[PDB]
Amino acid sequence: QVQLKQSGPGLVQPSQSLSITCTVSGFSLTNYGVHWVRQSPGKGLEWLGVIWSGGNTDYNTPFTSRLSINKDNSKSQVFFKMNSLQSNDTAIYYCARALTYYDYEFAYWGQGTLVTVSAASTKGPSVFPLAPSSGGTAALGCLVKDYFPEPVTVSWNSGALTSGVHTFPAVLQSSGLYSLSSVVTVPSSSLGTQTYICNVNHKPSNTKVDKRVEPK
Amino acid sequence: DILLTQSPVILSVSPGERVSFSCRASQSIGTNIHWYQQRTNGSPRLLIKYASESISGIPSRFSGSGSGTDFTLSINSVESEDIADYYCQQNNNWPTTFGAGTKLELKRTVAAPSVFIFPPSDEQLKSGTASVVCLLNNFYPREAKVQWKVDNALQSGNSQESVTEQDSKDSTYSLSSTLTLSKADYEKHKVYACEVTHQGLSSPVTKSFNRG
Amino acid sequence: CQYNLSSRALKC
Repeated sequence: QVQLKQSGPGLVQPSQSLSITCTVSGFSLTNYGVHWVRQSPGKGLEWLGVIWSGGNTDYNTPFTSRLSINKDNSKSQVFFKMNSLQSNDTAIYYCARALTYYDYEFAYWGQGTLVTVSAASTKGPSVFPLAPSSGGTAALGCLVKDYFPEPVTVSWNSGALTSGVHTFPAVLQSSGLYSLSSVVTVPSSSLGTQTYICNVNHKPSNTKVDKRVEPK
Repeated sequence: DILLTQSPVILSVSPGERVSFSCRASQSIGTNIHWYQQRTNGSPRLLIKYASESISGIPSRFSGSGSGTDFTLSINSVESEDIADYYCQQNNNWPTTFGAGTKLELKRTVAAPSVFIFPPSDEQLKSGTASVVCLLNNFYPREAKVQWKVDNALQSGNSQESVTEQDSKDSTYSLSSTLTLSKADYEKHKVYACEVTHQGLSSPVTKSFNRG
Repeated sequence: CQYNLSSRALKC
């Protein structure tokens, strides 16, 4: 199967550079170009450039002087590098592959890399339980609080629990640190026989925490 | 560069209805337009290439038409999982450019939220802060009011709300409201109440607890 | 109306 997998989310300091690796499988880099597209609040979807089969590059006009794309065919890796980032470069960056070697209809995409441009320091989250205290249904959750930058991933029971899960968008606190809750509803009778663990991963700080949530 | 203008900005429709997205180009681009679907937290998914051409794995309800400057993506009978943002892309002229997108929202019947309240954990209290969380689960429409009271004092300015995107199956939202107090304030008071107002409730629903 | 990085969807 054709896949593109990008390196993890990262904080970049203003005027510093951004580096992202796209590792592909299911096809050879010698046979297809790999494009880079970003998506920001201020600009939406914006094509940045491409590295062609033979190693040639084209860069979109505003990026010709600060964008560098290279690759390692044998390693199936494409390297995106952009210099002098400013806060309006905060965006999700994607690699993508077209349907054919020369074209631009992007049938396959990486999962995206969220880049935050900020002078602040990375900080791992605290995780606190939202303990189950109607209609045989109990709600419980985890409060993932005080981290920077975005994003965090939250799953339940190592991915086995997905039904009834709601992970809320993070909100920025006045501290300049993010906070979010993830909740799930389950039958109250299962509270005594099943375990509920929220698996939290804050990649920018390399922080993984599994919080068990139980009736108080 | 070619400017693509997508309209409307937001489309709200009921399941089973026909829907169409418009993309207008600043100059003629032939049929060199591709369409994408982007679900919440997802990457773009190619729906139609070259204005009207189908893509393998894409449901038959998606189709496209148009040439020149005026293009249309159609969903002939919308399903709940079609909830997403939709984008057009032109590639007649370098550089390839994208529209600003149309958000597709889905209508459904009114559904009252189920309300749950969570006291701060003892774990958190050790750090000197208390978070109290009120959950409004699986409701529609999106509009809701959450009012916090501590010992009958109305709380203002010290809570934040977050709302999920529409669920792909039942089209409902959920909402969290988080009331944040210093530990000292929290310890000074007893009754913590979340009062929820929503169209699907005949009267406000209050969930509360007594600290300890 | 613009793309929101926390909700990962358009935010009108």
